[PDB]
Amino acid sequence: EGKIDEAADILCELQVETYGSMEMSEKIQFILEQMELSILKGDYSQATVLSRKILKKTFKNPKYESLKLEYYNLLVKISLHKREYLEVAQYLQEIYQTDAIKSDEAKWKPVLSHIVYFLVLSPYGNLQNDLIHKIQNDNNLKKLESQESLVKLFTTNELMRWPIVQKTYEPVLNEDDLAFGGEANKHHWEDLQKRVIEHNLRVISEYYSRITLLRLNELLDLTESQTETYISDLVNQGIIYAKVNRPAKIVNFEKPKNSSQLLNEWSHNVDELLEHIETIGHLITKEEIMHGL
Amino acid sequence: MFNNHEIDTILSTLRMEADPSLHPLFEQFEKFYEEKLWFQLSESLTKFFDDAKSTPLRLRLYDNFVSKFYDKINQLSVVKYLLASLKDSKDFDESLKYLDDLKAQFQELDSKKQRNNGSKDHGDGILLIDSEIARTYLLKNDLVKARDLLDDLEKTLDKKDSIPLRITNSFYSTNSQYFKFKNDFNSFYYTSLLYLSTLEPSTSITLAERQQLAYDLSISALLGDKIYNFGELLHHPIMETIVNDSNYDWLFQLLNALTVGDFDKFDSLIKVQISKIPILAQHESFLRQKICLMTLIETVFVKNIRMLSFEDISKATHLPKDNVEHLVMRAISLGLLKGSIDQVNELVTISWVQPRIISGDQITKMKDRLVEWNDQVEKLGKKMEAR
Repeated sequence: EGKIDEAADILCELQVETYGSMEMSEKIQFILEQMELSILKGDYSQATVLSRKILKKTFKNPKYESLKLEYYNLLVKISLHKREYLEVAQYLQEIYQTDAIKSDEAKWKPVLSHIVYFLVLSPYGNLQNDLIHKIQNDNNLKKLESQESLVKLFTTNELMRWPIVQKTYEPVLNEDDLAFGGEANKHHWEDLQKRVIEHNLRVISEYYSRITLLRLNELLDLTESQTETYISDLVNQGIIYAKVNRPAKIVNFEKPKNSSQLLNEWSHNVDELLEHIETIGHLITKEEIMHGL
Repeated sequence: MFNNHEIDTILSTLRMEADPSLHPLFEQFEKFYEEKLWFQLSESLTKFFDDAKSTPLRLRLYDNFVSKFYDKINQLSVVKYLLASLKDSKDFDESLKYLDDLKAQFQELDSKKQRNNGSKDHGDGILLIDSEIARTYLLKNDLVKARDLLDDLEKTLDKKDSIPLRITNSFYSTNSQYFKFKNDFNSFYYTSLLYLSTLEPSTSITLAERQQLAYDLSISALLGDKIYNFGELLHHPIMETIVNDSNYDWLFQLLNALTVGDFDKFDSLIKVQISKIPILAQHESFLRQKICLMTLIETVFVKNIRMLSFEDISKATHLPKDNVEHLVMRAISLGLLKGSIDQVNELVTISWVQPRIISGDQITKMKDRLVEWNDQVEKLGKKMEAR
């Protein structure tokens, strides 16, 4: 009828009274109905409280694969208003185990794929590694092989990569409704873009000691105004630092800048000369004997 | 010719008296299969020179001679030959049928006597099934099925002492085949090198096997690299009496091609289609940087210092100004470098740390460097000594 508030009011009183008794299945069911109504109102915070309670409930229960899936469907929706890839990623990780023992590869492979791909939008690549390393995630599965190749591609990125990625894949770039609530096609573009832009700076710092800004604006393929901003936000967060020398249009990534490094680097250098002298000493002595022979 | 009946029968008699062991329908039957200049057996020690050299429909008869062979000779010979002979003979359907026959038992338990692996020695009963199920299954069927067979082949390698070596042979040949089966000429180049390395110094070889390995190495070495594209194949047997067949001219053609960097030369290196792969389409840039890097590394400063002109890297590699920018960009990613090239200052200032090619101009360079390292030390010493 459209009386959202009225249906919720009656559902809220019911579930609370029932709690702690009258079947584990029955109680979890009311909570799914409730979150569905809650999300439309704006009641994301009420939805988070409901989420804590159900999460304990699904754990208690043995034989609860249906219950866990149902919780997942509710959980992703609330994260869509907020924006955490960590919430969705973690509870799905606990669903991985349950999907190997109980279910077919038909249930398991769309979930695995969605989870990694969720992490691809996610702007920091440091989660991504963890999920990819996985023993049955590095062997076989077509989608598995597509994600791992992307994982190598980021390492090497010089950000002429992104349109290559954008065109080449279209499933595994727009695929939803298979272990997640979905997300706009247009939202996938937004996220992917930010993630690459950051990762180009991130590699660029290691590989090259200096780059000029004119070259860098061309590499990202981007306007200076934006580049200055993408860089500015990153350095400020302190995942990395870089420094700009504005009248030169040169970006320093810096280099060693302290005595403490240099003393230890020196004592290393000695340590390598020494080791060479002993390896050379025994090695040469050996050479000699077999000249003899 | 008489030589199969002659050699088998006399040696068969010599190493046990007669007792159901002579076999005149064996003697005639093998006689029928191979009386050319190749023979189907040559008994006992002779089984290390003649054993099946054509499709061996004598097989059911030989199962009753495996059931005599142990007391006509030894341990090793039985496990050594009869699995490989079907495989070389291209008797794939037949190989499977014999693996059902043998399965895992040929004298185990309180028969005692230490067990090795097949295709060299008397094996692991289980290890024959495991190794050859992978060898056969790969040829037949898909890559996803292959990854799964390799994981089992890996379990069996791990689960043993390394002592008979035969099992390790099984691992390299098995594993090499997956990289052939896909596209992975670089991964295959590493695996083929290992396969040859633990094949040659212990013998046990077969003209069929060394034909695959030398030709397979030649295709893989063009098809992918990481170290350098031909210096390593001059400390790296490509035709040093492994076999010279199948036009090993290509190796020498490659070094000339690598230096000039002509497209015409790339087609005339091997033959058109097999030069391209499609492997070489990604490959030419990687291969390209390899020739440039080595040539400069020896030449520019006798000491070896990490100073290069950007210009002289372009001039030497023979590529345009943007292109080299992209190629170097990939090259730092690949490592064996680090220390931090400044892409403004036009200073290729990356640290010295890579391996140096061959025993030739390594030695020239070492003498110069030695006189200098020594001289430096001697000055310090002298001054200290005096006061």
